[PDB]
Amino acid sequence: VQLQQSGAELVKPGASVKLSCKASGYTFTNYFIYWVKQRPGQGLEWIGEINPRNGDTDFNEKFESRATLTVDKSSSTAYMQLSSLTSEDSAIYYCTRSPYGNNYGFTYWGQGTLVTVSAAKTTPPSVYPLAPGCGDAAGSSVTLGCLVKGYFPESVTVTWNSGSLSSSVHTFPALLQSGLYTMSSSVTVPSSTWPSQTVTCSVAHPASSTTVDKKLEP
Amino acid sequence: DIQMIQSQKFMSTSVGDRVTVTCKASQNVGTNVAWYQQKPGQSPNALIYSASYRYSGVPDRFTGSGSGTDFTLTITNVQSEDLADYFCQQYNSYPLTFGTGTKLDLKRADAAPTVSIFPPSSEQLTSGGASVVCFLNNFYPKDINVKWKIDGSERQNGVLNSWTDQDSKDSTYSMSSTLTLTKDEYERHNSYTCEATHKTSTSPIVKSFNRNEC
Amino acid sequence: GDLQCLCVKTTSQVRPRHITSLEVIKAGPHCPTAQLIATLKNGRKICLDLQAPLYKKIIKKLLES
Amino acid sequence: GDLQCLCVKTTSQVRPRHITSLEVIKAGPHCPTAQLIATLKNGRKICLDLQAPLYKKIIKKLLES
Repeated sequence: VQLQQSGAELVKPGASVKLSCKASGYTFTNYFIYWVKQRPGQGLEWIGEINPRNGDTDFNEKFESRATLTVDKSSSTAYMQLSSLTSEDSAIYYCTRSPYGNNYGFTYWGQGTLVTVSAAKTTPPSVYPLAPGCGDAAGSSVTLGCLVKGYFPESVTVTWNSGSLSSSVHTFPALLQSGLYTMSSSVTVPSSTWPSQTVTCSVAHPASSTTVDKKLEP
Repeated sequence: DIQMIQSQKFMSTSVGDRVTVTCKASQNVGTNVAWYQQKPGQSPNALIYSASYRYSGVPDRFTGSGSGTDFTLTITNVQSEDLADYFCQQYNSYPLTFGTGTKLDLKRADAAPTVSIFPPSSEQLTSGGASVVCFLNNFYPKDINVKWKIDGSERQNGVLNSWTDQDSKDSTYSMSSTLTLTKDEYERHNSYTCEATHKTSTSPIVKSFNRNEC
Repeated sequence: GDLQCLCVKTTSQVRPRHITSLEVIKAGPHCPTAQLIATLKNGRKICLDLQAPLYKKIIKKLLES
Repeated sequence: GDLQCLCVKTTSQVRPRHITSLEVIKAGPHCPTAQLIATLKNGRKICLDLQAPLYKKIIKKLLES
């Protein structure tokens, strides 16, 4: 990957958060770097640009104070702190690129980093197995879920058997429950052979760093 | 700050339709326009620049139009893969401005929500609570209502649901009916049934499990 | 994806009767965008703008001596 | 202060037969590295190394005409 990015996290209002961005090739020193946050509800907003060679910038006037860019020629690195948060700073940030230096659209982007503002009570993720059994289970395609609720902060990904059947994948959005979050996921699988093969849902929560994978059987 | 007025924000079309993403400029930018493609839950991919000139490795289907204050993005043939989001751009004056976005939905074979019953977790009796879920998937449209049936009655203490963004291969949503009940009231009742009233079937499709045996 | 684009930024000052070649390198696997490199009278390669009717006009000044 | 280098990757492995033309560009203001591009017989451009003595290997084979 050419434009990697930092981890996703939340912080308290009126604070400071430092980001990171790396690149690969001479396509750093010459090209102008750009930062943008995705609401994603309202839309996209521009923060500013920054020359890698010199250091001269040109931020947006509405969000100038809530911005600080320092480009280091260490290893093609680009950082951004935030001068005092509010509550509208809840947006996922990107480290974009452009092909003709500072013009002609935005080619490369990157994975991104999700940032929110609340500072509620932190809670590790709660994982619970959801299988049939005892009922009927008989059919052509018996689908199963894995509940991942009661967690804090955000950033969660669950994968079934590393990707046994990627067709028709399910990803149920997080619900704000008791200052925490409530998430769930499932996938479709043929009932051709079920009582034989082992299925484990791999749960990731890099915001608090916890991993729980449980075995599924009727 | 200039802003780019996008008249349409929520659209929907069939397999192979001509779509026109309406995007008009507040002040003059002069051809310095760009269109993008935001994949559901993914970074916006570079689509086309200057409402004419296409990037490297972009299909023939995409076509830009108009100049100055008026711009238009058109698309000839659409596939299951082309389902996503599309944004608008201008690059002539700093600060540079974006827009709002215009989503789309592909029209195809309509589905009925294949619901499955799920008994509460075995760990729920060692933590303090209850988790009864009826996972429903592959259905149309996104508008549905959740109902319950316990011992003939119903509860709505904490039924929190969430809809998925339709898959890029079937174009159908999915909902999960999460419950947050206590331990004592749960154990007392026996029969548990979840009702789902929709246009696909006159009577709500349920799936029930008995507290006995299980 | 080894090789990359051969341009950085556009040029303001444009001398219609001081240029020789105009390499119009279209978008490719290397550079994600098209290119308009011109060679000057003294042999100095520069990049130009696409959008504006630059070339539409520059061609004449090249073709008519 | 425009005009970026054409090469980003050095590379050394290549067919001494299937090739057309080769050029070496001096370390200019716009491009600081020693450029060494060669146009492929199929219609592509590739780069090379300085201290890798395989560039000479091909040159000779072309003068055999």
